[PDB]
Amino acid sequence: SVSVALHPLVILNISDHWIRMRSQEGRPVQVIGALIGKQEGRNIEVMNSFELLSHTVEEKIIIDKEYYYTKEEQFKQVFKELEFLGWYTTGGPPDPSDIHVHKQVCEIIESPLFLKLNPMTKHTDLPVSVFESVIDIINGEATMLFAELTYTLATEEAERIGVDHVARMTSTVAEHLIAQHSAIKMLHSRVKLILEYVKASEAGEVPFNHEILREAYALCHCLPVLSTDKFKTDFYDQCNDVGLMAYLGTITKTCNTMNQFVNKFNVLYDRQ
Amino acid sequence: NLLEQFILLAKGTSGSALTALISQVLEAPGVYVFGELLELANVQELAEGANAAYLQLLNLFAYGTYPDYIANKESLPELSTAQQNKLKHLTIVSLASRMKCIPYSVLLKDLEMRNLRELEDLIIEAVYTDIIQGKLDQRNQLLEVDFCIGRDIRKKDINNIVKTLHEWCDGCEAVLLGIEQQVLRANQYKENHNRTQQQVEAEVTNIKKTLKA
Amino acid sequence: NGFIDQIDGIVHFETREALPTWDKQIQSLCFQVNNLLEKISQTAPEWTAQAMEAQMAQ
Amino acid sequence: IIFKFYESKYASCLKMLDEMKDNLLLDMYLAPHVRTLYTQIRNRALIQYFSPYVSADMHRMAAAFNTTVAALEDELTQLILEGLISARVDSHSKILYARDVDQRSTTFEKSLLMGKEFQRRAKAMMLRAAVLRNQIHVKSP
Amino acid sequence: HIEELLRNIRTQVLIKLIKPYTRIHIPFISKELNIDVADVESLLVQCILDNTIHGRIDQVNQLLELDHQKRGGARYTALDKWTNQLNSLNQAVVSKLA
Amino acid sequence: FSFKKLLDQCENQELEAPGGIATPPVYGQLLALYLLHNDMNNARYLWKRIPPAIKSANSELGGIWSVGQRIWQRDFPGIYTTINAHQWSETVQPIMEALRDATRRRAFALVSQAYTSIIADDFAAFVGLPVEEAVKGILEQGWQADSTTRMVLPRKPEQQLARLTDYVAFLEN
Amino acid sequence: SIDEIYKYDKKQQQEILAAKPWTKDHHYFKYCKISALALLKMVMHARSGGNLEVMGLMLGKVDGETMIIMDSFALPVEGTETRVNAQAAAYEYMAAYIENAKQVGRLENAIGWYHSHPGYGCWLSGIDVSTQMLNQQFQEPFVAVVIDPTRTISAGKVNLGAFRTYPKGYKPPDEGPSEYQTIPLNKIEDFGVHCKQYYALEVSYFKSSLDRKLLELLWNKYWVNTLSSSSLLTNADYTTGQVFDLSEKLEQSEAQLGRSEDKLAKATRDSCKTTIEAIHGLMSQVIKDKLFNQINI
Ligand SMILES: [Zn+2]
Repeated sequence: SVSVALHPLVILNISDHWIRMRSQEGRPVQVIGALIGKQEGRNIEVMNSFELLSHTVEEKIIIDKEYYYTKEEQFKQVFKELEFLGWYTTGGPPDPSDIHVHKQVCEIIESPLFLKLNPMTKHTDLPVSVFESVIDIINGEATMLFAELTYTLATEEAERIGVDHVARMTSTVAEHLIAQHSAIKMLHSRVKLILEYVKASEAGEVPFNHEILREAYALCHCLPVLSTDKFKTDFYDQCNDVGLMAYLGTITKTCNTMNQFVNKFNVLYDRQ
Repeated sequence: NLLEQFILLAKGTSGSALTALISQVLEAPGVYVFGELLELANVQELAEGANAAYLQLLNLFAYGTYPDYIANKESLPELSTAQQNKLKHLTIVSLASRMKCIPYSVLLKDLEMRNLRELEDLIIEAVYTDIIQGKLDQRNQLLEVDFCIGRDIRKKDINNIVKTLHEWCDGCEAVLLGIEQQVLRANQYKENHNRTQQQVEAEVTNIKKTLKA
Repeated sequence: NGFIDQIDGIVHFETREALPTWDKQIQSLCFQVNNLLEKISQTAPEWTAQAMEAQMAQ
Repeated sequence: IIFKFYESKYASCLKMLDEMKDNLLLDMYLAPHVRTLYTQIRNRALIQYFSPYVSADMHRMAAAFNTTVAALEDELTQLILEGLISARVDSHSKILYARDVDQRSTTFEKSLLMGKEFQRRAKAMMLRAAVLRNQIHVKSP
Repeated sequence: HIEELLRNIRTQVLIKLIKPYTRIHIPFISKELNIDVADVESLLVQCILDNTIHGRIDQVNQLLELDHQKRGGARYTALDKWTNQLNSLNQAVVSKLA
Repeated sequence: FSFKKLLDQCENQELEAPGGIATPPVYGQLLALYLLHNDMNNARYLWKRIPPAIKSANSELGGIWSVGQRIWQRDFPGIYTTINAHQWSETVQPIMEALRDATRRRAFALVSQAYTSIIADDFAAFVGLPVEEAVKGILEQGWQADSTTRMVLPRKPEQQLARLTDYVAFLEN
Repeated sequence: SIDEIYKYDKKQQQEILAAKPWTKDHHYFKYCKISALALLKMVMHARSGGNLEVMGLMLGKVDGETMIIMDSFALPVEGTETRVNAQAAAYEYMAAYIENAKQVGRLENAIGWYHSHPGYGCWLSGIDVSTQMLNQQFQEPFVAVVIDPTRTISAGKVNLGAFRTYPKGYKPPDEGPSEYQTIPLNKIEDFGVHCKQYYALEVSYFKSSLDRKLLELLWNKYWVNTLSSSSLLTNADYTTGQVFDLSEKLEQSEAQLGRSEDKLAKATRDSCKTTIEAIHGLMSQVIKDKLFNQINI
């Protein structure tokens, strides 16, 4: 249905919330929050998140509406164009408790997103999962179910630089080239694996899967990337502009060296 | 999911029923790849018999283009309404696989169309099926393709995949080596320049010290 | 968004500048690489583990 | 005269200006400047006439200044030679086209020229330093 | 005051008319406004002079070309200033070795 | 190709080989080979420094400085006429066999952007062919002629990453 | 034991606050530890602020001589860098947000304030210095954080600074290293006058155990955004303001040459940094071209 563009700040917020709640109680607990972002048509972009206060009575947990309204009034002052989108939580697969809480959330917004983060996972992929509520009629009653959505990580130079600096934790051209040496090393180690799988399928080591060998053909056909005639005029425009800027930089540095040498010369060989 | 549904429906059928299922598969919308149907033993068994025409049709729909239904039109069975449109869509995909800026003249020639409006309508309805994604430029008469699906493959094309993936792997490795070399050279340059500066300063200090005589 | 040229007669929509388009296509190609690797890792885990533990520990 | 100059009516503004030319030449404080003002007014009209136009017809341009195309060509050449009108004359269909300077090409050209001059000056200064260090000069003897 | 009145309506109509276009036909404007070609050309000249219409007329083709594209005009100006200042700094540095 | 090596060989045999004056063979060879490379500035001085004894004895050299003036005061029909006037031994025959091709290519390159519409009669004198033979051979290159008026319209026909690192290492010292 | 820092000990904090070591030595606070989430939130807010100056408050505590910062929330105020004690304009918000946070496990008290310096480096101006003096007088302990988002994007490195001022009437001894920073001409005076009244802390960053796991799993789809992003087209307007400022600096340099200490070297240092950033913006594009547009048949 819709397309979701997640932000790493939301994931960091959820992780910090869970760590804080666990460190203050000595036992892991399930946390509840709220997501705010921008939606333009069918493109939902989750930007920020905040915490919510929930009260667990008997065996059902409820979300305090007045607290959420207070938090909405507070955050509308700072971020004006951001709007409520859905809620998040920590756990495994969706649960009846989650589908009960989703009804209370949906009482506020017509189509709220659901985000679930698994803090104790065992796979090699990000444990964030996004769901949307789809209602259905069956057996003579209405049941509301969860449909999974596919998300993509959003792009921003400031956010990317902050995330890289946080992840890493320790010449100016020997420190910029390493940030581009750790991303090519990840693309190469995937293209190599795809090539190995293709060769294994050719010589015969794994069952012949048609879908994978068709997607690999499409991937191969995708190169070169945009070699049109208009591209190799903008690219060269940029190259020549940077070349001229570099030329002027060297002229300025040579003028500085000029001045230094002339000053040092009009001391020794001065006869006036 | 349609192709596997038809394959399950064709687990044991053969003869006329298999040909009817083949025609229904070729007409069914959303099925633009027929490779798992071709791998079936009974489907491939149609060569020995009077039904080799349907096997030829399936091969044409899996690996061929619309102009190929210009020389084998007499031998092949009659093509339906939606089947011709599907073949034209697959021809568009085949053209877009090679080049990413398809001129209007090429599409008009191979797709066997006479009007610009008919061609543009066919391209638009092909885009709506999400087999290709692109934009139409009319001042320059081009179709700019940003994404296209991968059609079917033979057993003799995988060598090409290996060939064009080896080049990418080698290019990535050569870029990495160059990056490491540049880092090394820059560090060496910086170290040499500051060693020279510190040596000049040490010489000047020694001259200053010996000057006190 | 666009503008009308009345001399020959043409309405122009957005033009998709070359360099941002190049960046978008790079993003899409890398997304295809990631999805293909995930598919390979999912449809053959036992071979995928052996393949991963042949260049990381190399 | 003022109100028809303002409204871009130069066919008769100039004619009325010329009708009283031999009546201010008899003025004592204004005669020596009549030549300077009347030339300055006309040059201000020619620039104003070719200002909303990107491709003007020189026949109607010359018919609105009570002159001929042959003399208007000389006037426009003089005006273009200095930085008053950025235009080019097409003396085949007699059309005055408005030109636009390319900022990028001009920047590149002037920057390359500056670099060439700087290198020439640097070499000259190095030679000057050598001759000054060696103390080379011609004695009066 | 009638000519003053029935000239500030045509100005607003013409200003709104040229908003979506980049190249317009003068005879096409002569149809919306119940005026001749010679009147709309003069109105366009008066509007263009008093910084109200950002465009230029094309007499030989009876056109109106509106200004819509804005290339980078701040980077090249900065580069020109930098070049012109280096051209003087270099001379000032060199002249010290007299 | 091979003519540049011959040129530098005659230059060396002019400088260090002789006792001030070289043999008329190499003198005329150098004089004629300067014209092939379009170096009239050097050829004029080569003719000016020739002693007034080889000129009056080996008159054939005076013939060579009869093509040169035609290149000097640019005159293509003069070049073509004067080339086909004199003859010498097997030392300038291949020189004025590549000079012909060079001049005929220079004329073709000259009337390809300087002229946008030229009479066929003038084009024949430029290239150096009869008019009828010139027009028929023109049409292959794509230049559109126009008969009954003779107005041929000529028609126009690896370490960057290291360099950027070198610039950065210089700016930051 | 990485998450041990996340534990909040109310009694220990009360004891440390009651003791007040810092009132006996003006050079007490020397380290500033910042959480990952706090840094991300500050950078995001400063970037979203556009070319204007945005300010906010940040929560944390003190441990020994170290200033620990765990969270930050933006304030709805505008016009900073020109009004002294701007945060008071939203003081009620300070009550409303913090009292909400204490309900959801956020127990740490207010520890400092931060603001952005878009495109003119990280330091404290006169107004900022006065505000920091007021905060240190009435809200001790406290720390001032200055962020530069535009230079963070341009240089590819996080540009952040934590400063604490000296009490009025105190003379600071020596301490004149003065690491160079490019300051625009229109603001070159404010840096000169107020340069000895504050000292910068040593900034370090920390992250929890779950953040490390999520960040190493996140570097599997996030490598796309590295070599699919253009730096030249992003900060194209920054290196025009920089060139204008450099050209104006060369004016004063040449004026002095015709006769505020050796301005030519400083102008050269600025030109070198701008040109180095420009060349860095092109090296990445050359690499992308070598990887993606050279694999044809
Ligand atoms: Zn400030």
